[PDB]
Amino acid sequence: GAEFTRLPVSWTVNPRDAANARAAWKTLSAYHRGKPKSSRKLHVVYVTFKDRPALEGYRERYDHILKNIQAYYADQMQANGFPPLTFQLDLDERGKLVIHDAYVDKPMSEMSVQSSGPVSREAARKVLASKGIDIEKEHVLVVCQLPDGVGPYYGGGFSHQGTGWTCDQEGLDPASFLDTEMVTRGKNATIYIGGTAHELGHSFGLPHTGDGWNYPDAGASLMGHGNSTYGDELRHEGKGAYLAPTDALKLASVPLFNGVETELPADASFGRMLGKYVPGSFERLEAIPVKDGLRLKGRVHLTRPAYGIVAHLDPPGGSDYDSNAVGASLDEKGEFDLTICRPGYKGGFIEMRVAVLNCDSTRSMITLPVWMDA
Amino acid sequence: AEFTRLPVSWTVNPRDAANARAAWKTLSAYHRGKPKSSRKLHVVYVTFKDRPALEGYRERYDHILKNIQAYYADQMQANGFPPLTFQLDLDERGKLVIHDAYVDKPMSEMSVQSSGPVSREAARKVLASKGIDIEKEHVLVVCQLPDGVGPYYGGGFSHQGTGWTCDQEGLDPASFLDTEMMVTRGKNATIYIGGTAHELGHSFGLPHTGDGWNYPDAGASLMGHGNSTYGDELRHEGKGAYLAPTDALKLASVPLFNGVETELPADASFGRMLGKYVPGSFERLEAIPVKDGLRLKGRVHLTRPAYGIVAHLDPPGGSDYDSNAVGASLDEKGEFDLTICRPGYKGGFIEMRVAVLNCDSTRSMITLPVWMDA
Amino acid sequence: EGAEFTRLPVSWTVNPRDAANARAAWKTLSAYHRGKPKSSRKLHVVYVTFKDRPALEGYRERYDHILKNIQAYYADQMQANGFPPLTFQLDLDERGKLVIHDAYVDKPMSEMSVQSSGPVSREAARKVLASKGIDIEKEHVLVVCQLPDGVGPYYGGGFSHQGTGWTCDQEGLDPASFLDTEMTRGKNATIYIGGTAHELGHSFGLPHTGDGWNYPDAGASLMGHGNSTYGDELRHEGKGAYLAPTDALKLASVPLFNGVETELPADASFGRMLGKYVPGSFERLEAIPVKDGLRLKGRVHLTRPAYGIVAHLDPPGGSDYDSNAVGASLDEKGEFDLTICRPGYKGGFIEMRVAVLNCDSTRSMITLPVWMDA
Amino acid sequence: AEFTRLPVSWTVNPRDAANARAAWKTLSAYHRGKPKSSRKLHVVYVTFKDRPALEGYRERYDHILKNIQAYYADQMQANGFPPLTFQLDLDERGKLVIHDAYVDKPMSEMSVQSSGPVSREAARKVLASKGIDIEKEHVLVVCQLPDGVGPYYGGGFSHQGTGWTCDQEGLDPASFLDTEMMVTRGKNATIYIGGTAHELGHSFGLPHTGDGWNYPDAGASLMGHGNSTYGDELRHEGKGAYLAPTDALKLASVPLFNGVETELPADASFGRMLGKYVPGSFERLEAIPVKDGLRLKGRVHLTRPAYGIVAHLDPPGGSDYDSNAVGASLDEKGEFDLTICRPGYKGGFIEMRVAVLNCDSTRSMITLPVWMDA
Ligand SMILES: [Ca+2]
Ligand SMILES: [Ca+2]
Ligand SMILES: [Ca+2]
Ligand SMILES: [Ca+2]
Ligand code: NA
Ligand code: NA
Ligand code: NA
Ligand code: NA
Ligand code: NA
Ligand code: NA
Ligand code: NA
Ligand code: NA
Ligand code: NA
Ligand code: NA
Ligand code: NA
Ligand code: NA
Ligand SMILES: [Zn+2]
Ligand SMILES: [Zn+2]
Ligand SMILES: [Zn+2]
Ligand SMILES: [Zn+2]
Repeated sequence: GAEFTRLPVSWTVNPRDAANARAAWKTLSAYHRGKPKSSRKLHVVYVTFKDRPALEGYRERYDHILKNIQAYYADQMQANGFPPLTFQLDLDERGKLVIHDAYVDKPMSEMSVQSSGPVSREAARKVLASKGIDIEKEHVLVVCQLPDGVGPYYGGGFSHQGTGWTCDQEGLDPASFLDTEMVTRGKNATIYIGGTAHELGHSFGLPHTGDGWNYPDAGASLMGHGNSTYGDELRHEGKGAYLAPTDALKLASVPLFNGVETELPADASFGRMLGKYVPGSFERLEAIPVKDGLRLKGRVHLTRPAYGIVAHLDPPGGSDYDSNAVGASLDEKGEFDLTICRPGYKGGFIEMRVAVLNCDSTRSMITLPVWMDA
Repeated sequence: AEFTRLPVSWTVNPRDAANARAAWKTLSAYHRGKPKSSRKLHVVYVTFKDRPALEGYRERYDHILKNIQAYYADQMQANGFPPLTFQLDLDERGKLVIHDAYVDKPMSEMSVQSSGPVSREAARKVLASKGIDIEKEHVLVVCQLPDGVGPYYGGGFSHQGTGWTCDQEGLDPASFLDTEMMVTRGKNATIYIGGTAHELGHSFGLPHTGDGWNYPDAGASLMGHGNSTYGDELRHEGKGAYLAPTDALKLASVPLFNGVETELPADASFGRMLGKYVPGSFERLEAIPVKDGLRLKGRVHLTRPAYGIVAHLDPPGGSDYDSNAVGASLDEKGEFDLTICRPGYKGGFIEMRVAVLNCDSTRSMITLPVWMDA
Repeated sequence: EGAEFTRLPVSWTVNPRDAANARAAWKTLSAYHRGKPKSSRKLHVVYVTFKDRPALEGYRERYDHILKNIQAYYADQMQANGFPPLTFQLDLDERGKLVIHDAYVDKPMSEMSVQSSGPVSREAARKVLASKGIDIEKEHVLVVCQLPDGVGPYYGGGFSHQGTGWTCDQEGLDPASFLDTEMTRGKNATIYIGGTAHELGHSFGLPHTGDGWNYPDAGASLMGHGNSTYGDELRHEGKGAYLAPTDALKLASVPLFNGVETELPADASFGRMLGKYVPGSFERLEAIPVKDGLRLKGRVHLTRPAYGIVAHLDPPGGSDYDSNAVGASLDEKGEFDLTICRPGYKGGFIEMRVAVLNCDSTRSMITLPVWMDA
Repeated sequence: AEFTRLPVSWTVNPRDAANARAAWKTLSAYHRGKPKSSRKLHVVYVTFKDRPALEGYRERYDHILKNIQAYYADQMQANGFPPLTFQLDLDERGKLVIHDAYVDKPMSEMSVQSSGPVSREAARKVLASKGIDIEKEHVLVVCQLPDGVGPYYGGGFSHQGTGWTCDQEGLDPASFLDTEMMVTRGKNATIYIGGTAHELGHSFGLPHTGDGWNYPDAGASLMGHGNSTYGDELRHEGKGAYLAPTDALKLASVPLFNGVETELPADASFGRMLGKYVPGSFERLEAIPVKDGLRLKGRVHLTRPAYGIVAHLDPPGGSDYDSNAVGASLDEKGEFDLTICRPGYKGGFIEMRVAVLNCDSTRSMITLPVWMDA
């Protein structure tokens, strides 16, 4: 992996999470029996503008960037107990990343942070459509040749479609992760390449999941603030970013990751959190208090095959960045049993989200208002 | 007997009477030292340009209002509370005071959509002339309008509400005994006076509560379809309308009923169901399945003094008319334990609403999606 | 022709402005369809029997008549509106007769309810259709149930690219009965076959559109209360059911109707009304009062190709059954100009919905609160 | 001068002053015959187990509260209104009355999530000791807590509100002049006292209103980011903070400011923006595009007396901090005419909020999606 500065795995999964991943993968693998295989890829578009020509080495640099994130997701999913699942890239005969070029005949003065997303997305749609790729049904990364004050840094999508936006900078490459010269030059690469890994997670349907007591020496959760520590373990003794078991549970049912072209149900709907959702119900639901935590057990009514369940604790304020999450697998009857803790929590009230993970890639969510103390 | 006082045609289950006594003890402790209320249910009679008042309306609605007043008093007592009910504004002869309001529009200039707002505005002006603010009181607005033009509606909460009805020739609770045909004349009075008693319940903040397995021989729940059986026990062979124990629990914290002028909290807000609501939370919540039922137990976190909790089971479709409810009291720590059943239910999915009753007249509600079978 | 399935006549004449709108909308849609794949979609039919509920006699021939009657109706009504005779295609065998998939549910009627018959029959339809390679989650389907009233489902729900309609069979139900004045009854056949045509409109994404001043002698709008007058002509002074021009405009972008397999955008989302929606905006928007009406003109900002616009006037109460609608086409710049009236309206307040019709089958909707008088 | 009174460092545009004069004439007629208000903004100082009161807090917060009081008065007057501001509870010496409350919890048992509710509960009990109901008054809760634990928040509406802030050693408006470092001491005092003035605006029901093209040399709008420039004149660092004309219009109907005890209507409800709202409707509404702007004119249907109207332009993202607003008065028929601009805007889509200001202190709001260019 050294050619694209492959990141190491700087954490060890808890045995309960590894057992959850193996059971979820067994349930998903049975569901995948007999279904068509997926040929989906994460496509990359580079968008230039009238006074904004392409930056040097962008084809080689983004071959390194995408392959670094690709290997990262692969290595992190494996560290969680899944196979090394990750998105595939469109590669040329030499194994280098295919990059679609798009140009927008507008000067930067006619652009804004509000319009750079839609304008670059339309440009990406046109060039991708010319090669038979529908941006409305695929996962795409849109790279903009724009500066921070105008260009977009955003990610949004779900299991069957998503778009991520980023901006290129001169010499941006994962090889800079080791450079401690000059705010440092590794931290700069950490911010933007880690941000892209984070925004791509959103395009796969992942919300925010912050750090939790069960992983104090694992680095920062990628979907929390791990976008600021991605690859920082290669300099100055840092802890890096790890993919939370709950996020690995969610990605396991994404066709782009599991290589199986499952079909979405007609009632799959957007919700307040990222992803697509369907109605669910409980035959049994129990929230039992413990010291600085909660034991959540019950029985999901299986209207459809489902493989797992994810509980989030979310203090009021600060969006979902300060949340922590715990995963669990569902047996053949839909029963689950997990404990989620917040040691030393003094906020009293806290929001609990409960998300059932369906094999058809949708989710079912309920929200419960909980009081927690010692 | 002068206003044809209705009998009490049902017996409360012992557990519900014990809940009412425990709830009344909690409310009485909360009421210690608070100012007493002088609130009344005010009555306005609205005429229109070509629509003069019907004969005997002052005597007839003196009978109607005292009949509904005595019913609520008798039903609250049958539930285990004191005979709580709304007070009336009476003149020196002990007769109901009725404010006359006039709308300078012919009946042809009216509609079912505008009759409500227009008559309410006319009621505001006449009530303001006597120093009574319609925006902070409970009022019954009687319109001299025929069916299909006039309003029959009720809406409000614990500290304000308005009920709308239309007068008809000879409408009097004495007609409950009349078996002559006009639908007989007793059934007609049952429909209209029962509708007023039902819609007045809405003005107090009550949603719909249909009939339940725990009361098969009590008549029809007033807030279900008991508006069509109110007072029908006085003829033929009918079971009348009874005030559901869960509705009695909610009304006990209404100042108009308990005679105590408590203050509403600043965050009291309207919701999907009638009434005003504030946030709540649970320290423990358990929904345990039983045959054709569910046991709901847990511990409410008491951010404020609270006296009871009401669970509703509501099959999809048909609004909340087909719901059934079970009440329970809260101890000093917020603990509750109830069981709610739906015998023979084959619908599978059923909605469960859980409403904590706060002493400050607000409620805290959650909704859970539940699967139920045998 | 069409006498074999008792083809209905066209008992109304479109207003010239609406036919001109339809032609402009079809020109815009036709340009958008250039180069897009052709559609092979069909309206599939499933017949579900139960343990003590065997199939009724002649159901294969009767529903060949029923489905072909509704098919010819939509074709004739779309043509009467100024479009080509657009309609759904059916799956026919070598003899040209309707294909009906047989499904059996091994459950007695005592194991059914009005809440579960819908979902249970859908699951049975899913299993049998999958056996023939038909995914119920990506097609329009009619599920015919061998269940009686009060237990069986009568429902329609869906959008442009998927939908399901539910109905129940009754002995001898056939469109030939439209002429029968005995008692079977003609009104009986009108109600059930008209309900199916109406509910199929829901499955295509249509909400309710009641009758309007601009069509007083056209019969009852199918999506209003026309389900109760469908085919009531050919029986004495009946005026039938007509397809509102606004409903014809909406169906013209449905692949099942226009035969073009357009792709839905990723952000297509469900809303408060039936159909799928995307964000939109206006460059200019003017609501000018007229006597008992409103002039609505402006300029839609074209984020995507759009062909038409539909305005709804909806008095409060009574759901959207009492609404009236007016259509208008969009020029190449997004300009529109329409007038919508409600003569003699006395409600004062009225809700106005404005829905831009996109060529990709989605819509964009805003709601405005309007006061209207003479 | 004793409390370092701020100057007026901006001049209102003539059209806005005429709007204020017209709005105040309309409000004054509505106030005729209504009872006078004796409301005051009460101040509570909350200490904790290991957090004793800081030195001189009574004199320092007498200076802080009178400074904000004089600020609102001078700014309301500079806007064209009378010098409206909140009244304070003063002792015999004319010094601010500060209620002392104690929380029996060490700082280690506190958090940013609980500091608000816990200190609010402590303030409720002590204010109740003097007959002041926190649920029906405006209160400022000053906490003896450090940053990261203590609360800085404001929330409320016209008839009730609560502001939260934290005390710091030596915090006094006299520090506005100090240019020594701590990052200077005037900037520190500006942030904390400006935050309090800003959060108190939220407690009065004001959302965010950022800066606009019509006031480029007036400083920063208080309800935008003016909390960070409050008092910047007194040390020649910048132009300070000014009260936007749209905010002055909203505050003019607040009893705490106008001294008239008007009654809130029963249907006053919270919404997505701060304040309480009632339904409204338009007889005419026109949004006419101009170069880099929009002309908004029409006729509000007056269901109740209304005095003004406020338009917000809000680009997507960044919350409402980057919005700009324009005010306009309503004549006796509800007619209004304003123009709101965003020069050089390149984002295309922009959100427009339209808020009718009712004399009973509530508002009526609609939201329109607008496309804007040159
Ligand atoms: Ca949070
Ligand atoms: Ca129901
Ligand atoms: Ca309606
Ligand atoms: Ca914004
Ligand atoms: Na390691
Ligand atoms: Na640059
Ligand atoms: Na570093
Ligand atoms: Na970034
Ligand atoms: Na009459
Ligand atoms: Na009877
Ligand atoms: Na059991
Ligand atoms: Na019949
Ligand atoms: Na007939
Ligand atoms: Na959706
Ligand atoms: Na919508
Ligand atoms: Na601050
Ligand atoms: Zn993020
Ligand atoms: Zn009702
Ligand atoms: Zn319908
Ligand atoms: Zn703020």
